[PDB]
Amino acid sequence: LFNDMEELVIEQQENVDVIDKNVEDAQLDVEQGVGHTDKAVKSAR
Amino acid sequence: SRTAELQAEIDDTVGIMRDNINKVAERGERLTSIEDKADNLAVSAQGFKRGANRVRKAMW
Amino acid sequence: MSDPVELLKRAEKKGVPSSGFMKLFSGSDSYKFEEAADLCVQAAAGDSFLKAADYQKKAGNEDEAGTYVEAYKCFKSGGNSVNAVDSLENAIQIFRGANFKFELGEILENDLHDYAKAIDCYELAGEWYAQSNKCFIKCADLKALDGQYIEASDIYSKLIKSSMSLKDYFLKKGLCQLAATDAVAAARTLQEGQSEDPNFADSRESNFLKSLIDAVNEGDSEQLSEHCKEFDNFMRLDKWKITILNKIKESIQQQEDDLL
Amino acid sequence: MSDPVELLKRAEKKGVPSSGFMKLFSGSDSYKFEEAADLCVQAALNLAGDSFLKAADYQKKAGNEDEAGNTYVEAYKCFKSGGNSVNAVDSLENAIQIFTHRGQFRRGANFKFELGEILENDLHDYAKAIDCYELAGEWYAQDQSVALSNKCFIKCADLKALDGQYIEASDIYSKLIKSSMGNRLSQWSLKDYFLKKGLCQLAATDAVAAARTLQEGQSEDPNFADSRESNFLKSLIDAVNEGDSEQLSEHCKEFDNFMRLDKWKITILNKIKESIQQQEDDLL
Amino acid sequence: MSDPVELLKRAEKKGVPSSGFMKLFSGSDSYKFEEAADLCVQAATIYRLRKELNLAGDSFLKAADYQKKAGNEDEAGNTYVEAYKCFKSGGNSVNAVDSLENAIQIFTRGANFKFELGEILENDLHDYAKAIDCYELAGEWYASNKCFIKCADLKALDGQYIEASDIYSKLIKSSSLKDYFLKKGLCQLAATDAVAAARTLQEGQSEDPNFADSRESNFLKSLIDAVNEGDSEQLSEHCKEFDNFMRLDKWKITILNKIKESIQQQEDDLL
Amino acid sequence: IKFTKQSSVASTRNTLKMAQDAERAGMNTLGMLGHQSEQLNNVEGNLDLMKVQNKVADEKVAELKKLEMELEIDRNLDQIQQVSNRLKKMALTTGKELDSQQKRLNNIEESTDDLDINLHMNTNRLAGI
Repeated sequence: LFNDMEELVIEQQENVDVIDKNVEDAQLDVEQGVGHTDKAVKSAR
Repeated sequence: SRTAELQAEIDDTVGIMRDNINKVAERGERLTSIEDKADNLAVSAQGFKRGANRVRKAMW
Repeated sequence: MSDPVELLKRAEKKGVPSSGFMKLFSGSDSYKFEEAADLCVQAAAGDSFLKAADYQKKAGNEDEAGTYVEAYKCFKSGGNSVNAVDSLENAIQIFRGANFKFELGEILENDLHDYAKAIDCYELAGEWYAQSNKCFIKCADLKALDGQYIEASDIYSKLIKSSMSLKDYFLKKGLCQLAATDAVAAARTLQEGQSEDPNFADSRESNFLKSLIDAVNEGDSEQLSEHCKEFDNFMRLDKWKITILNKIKESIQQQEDDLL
Repeated sequence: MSDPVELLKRAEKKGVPSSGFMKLFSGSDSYKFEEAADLCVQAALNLAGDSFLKAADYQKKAGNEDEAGNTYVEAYKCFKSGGNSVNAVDSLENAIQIFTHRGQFRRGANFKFELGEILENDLHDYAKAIDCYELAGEWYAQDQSVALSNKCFIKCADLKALDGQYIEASDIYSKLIKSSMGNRLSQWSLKDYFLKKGLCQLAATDAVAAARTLQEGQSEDPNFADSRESNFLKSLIDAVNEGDSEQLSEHCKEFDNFMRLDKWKITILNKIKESIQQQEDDLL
Repeated sequence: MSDPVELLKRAEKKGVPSSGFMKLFSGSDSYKFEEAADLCVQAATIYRLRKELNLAGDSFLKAADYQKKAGNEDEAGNTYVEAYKCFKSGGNSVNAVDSLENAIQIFTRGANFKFELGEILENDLHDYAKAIDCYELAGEWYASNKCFIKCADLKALDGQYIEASDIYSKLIKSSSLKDYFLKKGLCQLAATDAVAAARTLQEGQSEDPNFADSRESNFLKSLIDAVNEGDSEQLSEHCKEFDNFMRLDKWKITILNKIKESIQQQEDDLL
Repeated sequence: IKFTKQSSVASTRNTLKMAQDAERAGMNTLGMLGHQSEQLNNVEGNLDLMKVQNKVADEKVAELKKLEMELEIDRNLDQIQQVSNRLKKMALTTGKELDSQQKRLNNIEESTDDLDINLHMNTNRLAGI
């Protein structure tokens, strides 16, 4: 049981890695997008 | 009596570990879904960035 | 704070599509629906989310409509299971579908007791997740409790193949096959589990299943009861197993009726 | 709900590139491909996968490679989901190519491992599965993900040993041993690694190499020195040295009685016993 | 495929800011920097496809600098992260450290990349002080237990026993515990503070039932008694007994070696 | 009697080795779970930041639109008991983290689910401007 648990957590490490990277990338893209909407509002005014 | 106590403790720990295996199966399930949704989130964030940039250029 | 009733009235006023001559001079109605949805969202609460979601659908913003999830959340928090089910259905249709289908099946099983719809939802969620083991566990449990022993055993076989929990799976499967009066199938399942999973071969579940198979073969209901009590003394039984073995004992009684 | 067939027809109509004179007045075709891809996504388990594939092709034609890869991943999801392993494999291949061309070797490796799993279990294409696992492990190593590369290499070595490539499997096991050395987290893996490596070297009739591996494991890893795996490997080496197949069988039964053997070990030792029988044939 | 050298030359040509009279007629220089960064990224991806990881890292660095000049700080940070990745894969630890530093500054992610930077410093460059600083900062921002474990380990190995014991106390309070107590006591015993080690042992025994019956508690008590009696041989015997059942690690080896040398130093003070 | 005692010695030796097997695996599981819990903490922070940024985006988009053998048996049992105590604690311990992370993952899934849509919402609105 301990061995199987260890193996499953090793497998789930992949999911955690990808999730972390994707959420981080998304955050930076959202920040850039907000910057773009800010400049767009500045011009539209 | 010491050996019987040891056996009882080992049986209890086997039960707890069986429970843990079921829980880690549930954790893997929560994680396969969250990885896919974080992918969706990344795609949507990029799309939002690009759309906002296109509107920025339009207003300019 | 603005009056939610006034906001809803304004949204309804703005939510009227352009008709007749005005349509030739009025722009796309999407903006009116968007404004009405925003007003409804401000006023909102589950009913108001539902109205906002409908307006968003009319505006073409289907993802925004999928307001349906918020409606489900607040209806469930408000105790309105039917509206929560409806909102989950629209959100599932718009979309996540499996997650919300599992939630819908949970709502049906616990709040509305619509066991057939819960089984369908769990099967659908499990299929999409496979596209799953938890959903299939729920589906098999409900199906076995619903009189569909063969289908529950098939789902248990699928679970066994996917997981190759197993120690219980085999047992449950055999129990279902024994609820269907198919002792030969139960013996085959026991042998397969013993030969395929070394842990199950030496597990108390394997011995209990073998004892149940022997008891059904000899038609000794009292021996089956004794084995059930022995199994309970070391590993507590659950209501699912209680029901399966109760139906099995009543099947032995029915055989005694056929004996006459 | 809109008819998916009508949506697909509209996407196909919009997906025709501008040709001839019209090209001088029609803007960039990228927007038409984007609209066709959106229509295909809406219309789109096997039919849904085919429609994701069409949307991904249109996205590629539009230059949105990342969206094409995402759509290919969805196509793979549903083809695997529909029991259509071949279309899932194809979708994974396109997604992997897109990701690797964009520098996302992590995604390429993840989907290559999934593709190797599909090949090994669904299509039984063991050579392609070995290639996929090897490549995925290599890319994971390039990302310094030691554990993921180790998993991929475990799969690759297992399949290679089952495939008759004992020397390559032993080399991969040596790589795994070197990567896992000094880590408190992978020690049992090591305990098994050594054993497996030796078994492979014994499947190749190289008893000297198996003995060298046993000595290296004993001297390098104190845990392995006192492990049952070390004793079992030594017993197997001695049995092969004396050419006593029955003694090897007895040792295998003794090892099974305390630690259950797996089909991989079963195959390796079966080939070893048949090699002893072949030596008996050479004995005549 | 386009020549990466030509792409880099074009990026450099486009990367020149407008000066003098031309600035009155040329628009914002941000677009020129963006185009130069894109050209550098293309050349660098070509380098990566060729396994020329160091050149690709240099090209990401140039693209990140151009992005910074363009005001796109997030893109600059991503490019710096890519530079760190390819430099680290290329074996250039110094450039990887630099790229991680720029990415960390831009993000301040900072904690994740600071932990990675501390790992690089500890393993690749052996800059243990900077690794300790990085681990401490990463743990603080995360607040953290892992970073503090790394920081305490390096600090104890670095001669800072009191600070390592303080970090171990923080870890104990936040929470591993069974070992923590032991390690803390060991550090307090490396600092010749046997009273503090005894206090830590008593606190662990009274607070954590698991530690009270744990072998770590007995071993720590034996070490405290041995230091109290000044019997180095008894300490060695206790260490061997502890190793026989629970293998010791290089950290503990170093701590107990310094402790035994401190007993020898006391023997020198005995004269 | 001698043969049986020898068999008991061998049995306890294997039991101790396996108990040690369980212990290392469990310690690795806990280490990895601490690292993965932390990655998920990082995920949680970005989801929070993206929530704030989506609020800003909502308002900007809206405005844009508006604009000897006995002794060994005893000693081996001693050690098996020692390791077993640590194995039990580990099983309990692993369970608590799985519970906590499970609730954290549920919340991460829901928050990620929402943000994804909020981004789609604003993207569709921007398309029309």
